[PDB]
Amino acid sequence: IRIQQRTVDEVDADIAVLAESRRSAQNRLEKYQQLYDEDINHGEQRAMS
Amino acid sequence: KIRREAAQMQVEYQETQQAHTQAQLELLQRKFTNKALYSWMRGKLSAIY
Repeated sequence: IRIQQRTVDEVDADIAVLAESRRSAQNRLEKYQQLYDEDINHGEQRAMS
Repeated sequence: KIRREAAQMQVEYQETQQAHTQAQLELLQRKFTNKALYSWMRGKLSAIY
C-alpha cells in the first residue's frame, strides 16, 4: 500500500510536470502570436516609404 | 527521487519478506512434532516390529 501511494506520488508529480509544461508552452504561444500578428512595424514601413 | 524512495522501500519490503520466511523456518524447526520425534518413531517401530 505504501508502494502504490508512492506510485500515486509519481503520477501526480508527472501531472505537475505537465502543468508547468503548459505554462512554458503557452508562454511560447503568446510570444509567437504577438510576433506574427504585429508583423511589420511603423519603423519598417517608414524605411520602405 | 520519489521513485528512488519507492524502490528502496520495495527493497525493505522484500527484506522483511525474507526475515519472516526465516522466522517461519525457525519456528517450524521449533515445533513440537519434529525430526527427533519421528526418528524415535521409525527406530522404535522398526525394532519392535
